[PDB]
Amino acid sequence: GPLGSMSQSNRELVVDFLSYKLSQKGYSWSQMAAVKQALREAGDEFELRYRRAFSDLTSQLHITPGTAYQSFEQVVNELFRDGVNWGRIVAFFSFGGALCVESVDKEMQVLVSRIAAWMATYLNDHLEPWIQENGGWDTFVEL
Amino acid sequence: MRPEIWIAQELRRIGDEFNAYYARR
Repeated sequence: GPLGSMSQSNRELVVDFLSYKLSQKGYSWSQMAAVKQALREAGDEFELRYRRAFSDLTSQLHITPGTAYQSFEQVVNELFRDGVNWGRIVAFFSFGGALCVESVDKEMQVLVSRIAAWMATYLNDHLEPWIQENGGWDTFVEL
Repeated sequence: MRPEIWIAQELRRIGDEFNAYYARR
C-alpha cells in the first residue's frame, strides 16, 4: 500500500546510495551490488576503449516498434553464434543499453520495457548455462 | 546503412578483443 511503499522507497534509496559510496572505495554492499557495478564499469570501459567502433555500429541501428524485436534477436543470436564469452556478454549489455537510448531518442520509449524483458529472458534461457559453467557472475567480478 | 549482420559482426569483434584482453583462453 502507499504507506508501506514510502517506507520501501526510503530503504531502497539508502541502500542504493550506500552501495554506490562503498563501491567508490573498492568495497561492496552485497555480492549482487558488486556484480552490478562490475558490469556498469565493464560496459563503460568497453564503450570507452571501442568508442569509435561502438559509436559506428550503434549509429547504423534502424528501429521501428514493429521490427525492434526482430532486430534485437538477429543481432544477439549472431553475437553468440559461435559461443559465449564474458566480453560478448558485456557487448550484449552495451548493445541493449544502446538500443534503449536509440528508442528514447526516436520517441519510441515504449520499447524500453520490452527490450528489458527480451534481455532478461535471453539471460535466463540462452546465457545462464554458460555463465553457471564458467563460475557464475562472481567469477566475472574477479575477472 | 549497414545491415544488422554487419552491426552484429562488429559488436562481436570488439566484444572478443575486450574478452581477449581480460580472459585466459
